[PDB]
Amino acid sequence: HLPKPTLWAEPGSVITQGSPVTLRCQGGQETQEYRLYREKKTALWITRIPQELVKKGQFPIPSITWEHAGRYRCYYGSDTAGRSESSDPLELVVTGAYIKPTLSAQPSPVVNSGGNVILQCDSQVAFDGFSLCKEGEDEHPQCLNSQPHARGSSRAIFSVGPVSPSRRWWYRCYAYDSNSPYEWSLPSDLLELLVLGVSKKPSLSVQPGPIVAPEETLTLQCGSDAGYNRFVLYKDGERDFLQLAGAQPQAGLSQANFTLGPVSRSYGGQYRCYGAHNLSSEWSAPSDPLDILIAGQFYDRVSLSVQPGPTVASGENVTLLCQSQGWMQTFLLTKEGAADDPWRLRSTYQSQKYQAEFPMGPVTSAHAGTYRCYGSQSSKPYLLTHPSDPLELVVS
Amino acid sequence: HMNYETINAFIAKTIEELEGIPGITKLFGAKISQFVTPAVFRKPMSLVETILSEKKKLCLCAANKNELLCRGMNPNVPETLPKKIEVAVNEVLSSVNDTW
Ligand SMILES: *[C@@H]1O[C@H](CO)[C@@H](O[C@@H]2O[C@H](CO)[C@@H](O)[C@H](O)[C@H]2NC(C)=O)[C@H](O)[C@H]1NC(C)=O
Ligand SMILES: *[C@@H]1O[C@H](CO)[C@@H](O)[C@H](O)[C@H]1NC(C)=O
Ligand SMILES: *[C@@H]1O[C@H](CO)[C@@H](O)[C@H](O)[C@H]1NC(C)=O
Repeated sequence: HLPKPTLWAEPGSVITQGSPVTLRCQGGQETQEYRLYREKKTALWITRIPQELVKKGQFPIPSITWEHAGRYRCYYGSDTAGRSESSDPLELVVTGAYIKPTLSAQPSPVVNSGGNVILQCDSQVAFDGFSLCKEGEDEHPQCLNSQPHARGSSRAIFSVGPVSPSRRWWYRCYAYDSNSPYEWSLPSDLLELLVLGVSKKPSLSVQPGPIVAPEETLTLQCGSDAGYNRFVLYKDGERDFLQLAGAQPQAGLSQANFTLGPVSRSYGGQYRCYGAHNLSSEWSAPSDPLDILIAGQFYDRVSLSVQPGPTVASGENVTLLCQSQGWMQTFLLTKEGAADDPWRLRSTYQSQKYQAEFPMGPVTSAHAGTYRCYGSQSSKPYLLTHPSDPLELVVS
Repeated sequence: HMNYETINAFIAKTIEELEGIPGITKLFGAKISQFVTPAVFRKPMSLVETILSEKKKLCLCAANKNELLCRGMNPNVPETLPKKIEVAVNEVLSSVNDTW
């Protein structure tokens, strides 16, 4: 009837190959009696441990290999007494055996507070075992695994539970063969989720503008009056979010920017920005989306004209006409230095070409500058033709 | 000692141990049994080089290029397969050679 012992591992249960570990047993304040045993397959290493260390409930592994991996339990038995019942199991896992899997959140790593997310673990080669581990700084790994609903033998799915902004969520996943289930692959790269709050949304801008050509460089900018000191940028479809270096807030005024280039087709997409305060780990509601479009992606060239003319006095009816010989689903009109979104119109087939008329109505001095139009096809959505030659509007 | 129970127990336990090494069953299939014979009892660590040279050969076959032992292993760490065969054979040998 002796209190059962406790079995734990310094520094942890999930260790990389080669790294040290020490399995530790503790039962009451007494000693001089300890025993450790693997389940199913005896572990000989245990026999080779000094009797001075066993008495202290210490079973160290200088360099861990798959030969040490397995489930351990512990127990202590005196002379006159019989012995204590076996400790709760300790699953000693050895990582780095195989090529790392791929971890991703479906549909996005951006989760609303209280929401759930699917985390997908993917492997090149087939595996009948996958395990997902939660990581924390102050915390030790917390794994969970799946062989049932671990589909196609090359992918496993896990439904992360209620996400709270009460902690930083870090995840890695592992792949393994069930003929050695304590010998895991190399870990997948860390996955961090962005948990959301309802906090004032920031504003997302781009310099020089949203329509950008290949080999150019852009600067994505975030800002608030809400006094955020941290900013995050996230492009739809991406595995990860980008955490930009946040400035120090003035009159709540803060701005963070990211300068990327060369631009490629890959840059094209819908982007959102999020702010947070130094204390909070509950991000803001997203900025309105920003679509970055990639110029010069089609064989087709476009033309931009005006009806009346390039020079016209205030109040007159002015209409800009964008047109192409090749089929285009939509036409896009932009002005040099225009914080507003480009004007997108469905195409029309007139005079043996495809066009779109952008009516301005009566002219002001705001209604004057440098216009360029673009061709688009929905098949390639964040793509554009080269710009039309610039058209200059000069008002009297 | 080299008698019927032990020769037989060595052969099955070795095959079982080899089929227990992750990757072997998928790559080697039913042919694995053919590598363990009373002859192997006489030279057991010979299994290490005979299975390795067959695996190397099997990994060239177009159909096996997405198999674990062929491209699933972490390249930047020394190959487990030779040690796993060496441990398997020695463990079986102990279990079998300790008749009493
Ligand atoms: C300037 O004049 C009028 C407004 O006074 C406009 O003309 C109309 O434009 C629409 C465009 O969808 C057409 O469907 C109408 O048929 C036009 N009106 C008439 C009575 O035909 C327009 O804003 C300007 N006109 C042009 C030609 O650009
Ligand atoms: C990017 O932000 C910094 C201040 O954080 C500053 O240089 C400027 O506002 C931005 N850069 C450009 C090129 O506008
Ligand atoms: C958050 O806190 C630090 C102090 O630890 C302070 O210097 C600054 O306001 C913030 N730093 C960062 C990196 O956000």
